[PDB]
Amino acid sequence: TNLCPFGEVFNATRFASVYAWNRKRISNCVADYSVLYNSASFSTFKCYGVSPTKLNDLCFTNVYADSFVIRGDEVRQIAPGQTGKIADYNYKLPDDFTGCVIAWNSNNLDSKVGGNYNYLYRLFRKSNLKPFERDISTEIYQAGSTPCNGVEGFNCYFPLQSYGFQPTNGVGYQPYRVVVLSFELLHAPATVCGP
Amino acid sequence: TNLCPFGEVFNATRFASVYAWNRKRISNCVADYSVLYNSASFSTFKCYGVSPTKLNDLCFTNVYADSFVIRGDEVRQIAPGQTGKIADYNYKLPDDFTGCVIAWNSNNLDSKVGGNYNYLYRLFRKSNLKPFERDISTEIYQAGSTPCNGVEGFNCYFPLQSYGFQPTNGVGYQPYRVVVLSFELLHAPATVCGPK
Amino acid sequence: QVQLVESGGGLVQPGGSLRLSCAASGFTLDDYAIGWFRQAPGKEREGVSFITSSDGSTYYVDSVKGRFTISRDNAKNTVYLQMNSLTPEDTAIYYCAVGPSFSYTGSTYYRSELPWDYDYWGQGTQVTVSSGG
Amino acid sequence: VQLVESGGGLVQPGGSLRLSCAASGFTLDDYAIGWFRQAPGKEREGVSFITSSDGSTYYVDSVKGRFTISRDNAKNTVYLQMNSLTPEDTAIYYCAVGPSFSYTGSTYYRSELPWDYDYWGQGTQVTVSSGG
Repeated sequence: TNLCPFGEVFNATRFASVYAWNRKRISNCVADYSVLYNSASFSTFKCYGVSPTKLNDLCFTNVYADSFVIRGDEVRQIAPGQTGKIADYNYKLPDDFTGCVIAWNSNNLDSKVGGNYNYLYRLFRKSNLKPFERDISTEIYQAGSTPCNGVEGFNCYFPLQSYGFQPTNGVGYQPYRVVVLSFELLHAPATVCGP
Repeated sequence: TNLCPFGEVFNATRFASVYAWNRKRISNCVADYSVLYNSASFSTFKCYGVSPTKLNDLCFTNVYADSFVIRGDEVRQIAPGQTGKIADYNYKLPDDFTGCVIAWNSNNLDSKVGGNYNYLYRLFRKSNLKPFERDISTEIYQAGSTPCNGVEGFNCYFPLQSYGFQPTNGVGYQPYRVVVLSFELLHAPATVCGPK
Repeated sequence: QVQLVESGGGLVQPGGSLRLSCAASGFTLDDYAIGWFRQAPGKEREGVSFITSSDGSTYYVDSVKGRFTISRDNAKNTVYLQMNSLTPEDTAIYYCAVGPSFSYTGSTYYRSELPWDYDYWGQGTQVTVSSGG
Repeated sequence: VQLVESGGGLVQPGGSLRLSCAASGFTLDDYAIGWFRQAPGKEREGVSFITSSDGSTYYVDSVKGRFTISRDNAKNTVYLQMNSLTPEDTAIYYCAVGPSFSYTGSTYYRSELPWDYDYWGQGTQVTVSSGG
C-alpha cells in the first residue's frame, strides 16, 4: 500500500508561475482521494466529469497534477469553456475535461511586505493557447506594424507581467495556489485506481 | 442680480430617497454655473448635450434639479441609455437628455454606526419606468400566479428595499448624493439664462 | 431572466435561530449550484454554505459548520439557509448565488468561496446579532 | 479594445515618472480617458481625467499641479506625467477608456468611480520609498 504523493504536490514550498505551470504525472500507486475532499483547507473545489466520492472506486491509467499560483479573480477563468487572459494565453482547460480543480488561499505563504514579483503570467501572446499546452518562450510581443527586432520599444512589450501579491491586498488580488487534477483512462492498463 | 438657489439644492440637510426623488424647478433668476464646475467637491460630473463653460452664455426656459442618494455602483446606472435596477424602476433618464448629472460622496453625512435604513429604492416594479416619471405607490409586488391580496406572503414582496449605508462600507456601497440638472428650452421665453 | 429574492433577516439576540430564504425564478433550482455568501462591512463576500452537487450534497465552512444548515425546496423553488446559535461575529449581509448549472456543464461537484466564480447574484439581506439590542 | 500600460518602478521621493497607456482598436480622442490609482486593499480612485474631446483635463486636489495628463493622437498613447512624487503615491495605476463622446451626447465626462468607466487595463505598480 504505497500511497500516491498527493502531499508532495499540494504541500510544496515552491509553486511554478502561471506561464510555465508545473505538471506532475502520478501513476502506479494507491491514490487516496478522501483526504482531498475531507479537508476544509481548500477554498475552492470543482470537479468536472467525475464525482469525488466515486473517485475511490474508479480506476485511471494516469493522473496529471498542474500547480500554479494565480490571483483570486483569475481562479474563475481557469475552467472548461471559460474565457480569460489566463485561460487564453497561460493555462488552457479542454471543454471535454474530466478532473478536479482545487484552489486554496496562499496569502500568508506567498506575500511579503515588499511584494512577491517572482510569479509571472503571459499578458500577450500571438494566439490563444490550445488545451494542456505550455508556452515558456520569452520573446518580445509585436503589436504595431514595425518589427520589434528583439528590442523593447513603443508597441513592443515583454509578455511576462509580475504579480504584486502584497499582504494587505484584497481577496481578489491575494495569491491563490491552484492544483488541477486530470484523470486519463485512454491508456489500456489502469494503475492508480484508489484505496 | 438674484442668484439661482443652487446652494439650497446642493447643500440640503435632507435628500429624498431614490424611489421618490425630489424635483425642484428653478427659473427667473441669474444662474451661476461657474461654482458648480470650479468646485472639486463633486466626485462625478457628467454633462450630456451641453458644455459647462458654454452654459453661462446659453439661456434656458426652465431648469429641473433632481436630488436623491444612491450607492456608488448605482451612480453608473443613472445615465442616458444605461440599464440598471435603479434606472429601470426608480429614476429614468431620457436617451435624448440635455443636462448635467452631478454626484459627490456623502459617506460622513448619511452613514451612522447602526446604519441609515431610511433611504429606500424600488426593487420590484411591474414595468420599466418611463423617462422623468416618479412612482411612489407602496403596493405589494406580485410575482407568482397567486394573488397577493395586499398581504405579504411567499412570492409577494414589498417593493422598497433599505440601504445599509454603514460608515465602514466600501466605496461602492457608500452613500452618494446625486443632483441631476435638466435644461429645457421648449418654452418660448428664456428666464434663467446665466451670469452677465 | 434569472431573479433572486431574499427573505428573512433582522435583529436577533445572541444564540438566536434565524431562517433565510432565497427565492428562485426563471431557472430550475436543482440544476444550478446554490452558494450562500456572507459580506462583512468593508470586506469581500465570503462563502458560508454551498450546494456542492445536484444530488443535494452540501459543504459548510468550518466557522459555520453545524450551526448553519442549507436546504433546497424544489416545490416552492426556494433555497433555505437555517442559522442557529447565532453570534455577534455573524452580523453581515447575506447573499444567494445561482452558480453554474450542473446539466449544462460537466460539473458534478461545485463549491467556491470566491464571489466571481458564481454566475448570478441576488440583493443582500442584512442580519444583525447584537447582545445590547 | 486593448490597453497596455508602460512605465512605473522604484522612484526616489520627489522623482519624476511618466506613465504611458497604449490604446488599440479605438480612437483615443473620441473616448474619455481617466487615470485611476489603486491602493493595496482599497478601491480604485481617479486621479486625472480627459474631461472633453477638446483635451480639457481635470486633476484631483491631491494630485493637482504635480500630475499632468497628455494625449498623443499620432502614437495613440495617453501619457500621465508625475512630478514631486511622494511615498503616499505608491499604488497601482490604471487607464480607463471610458465612454465615447461621439457615440453618446456627453461633452464633459469625469468620474472618480471605477464602475462608470467602460473599459480597464492591467495595472502597473509605482513605488516611491525613501529607504529604497
